[PDB]
Amino acid sequence: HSDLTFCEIILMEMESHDAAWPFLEPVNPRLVSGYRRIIKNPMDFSTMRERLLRGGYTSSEEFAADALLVFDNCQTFNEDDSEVGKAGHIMRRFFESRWEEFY
Ligand SMILES: CCC(=O)c1c[nH]c(C(=O)OC)c1
Repeated sequence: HSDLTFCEIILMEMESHDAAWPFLEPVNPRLVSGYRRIIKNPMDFSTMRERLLRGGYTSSEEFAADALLVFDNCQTFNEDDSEVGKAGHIMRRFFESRWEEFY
């Protein structure tokens, strides 16, 4: 559980990141046309936060799966040169970097 301690570390670092603004809260399908249709399994940092505090992560691979899901959804719905897309690539590279330099 140096595992789940690190998950707390990297989640907090992601939550406080400059490019984290599109992923702090769940996407509002009422405000974003087509998101409900295109993204099957929505995921964000607050949802990951809620599950983490309540100990809902069996292990670190489950945590990583949700994090990558956030960035997979981002690249699926948003253009790479869009403001959200650009922020997503920064966050995705940040996660993979910090995650790997530990594991
Ligand atoms: C219309 C705004 C929009 O397309 C959008 C807002 N948030 C996202 C998103 O995918 O953030 C995760 C897309």
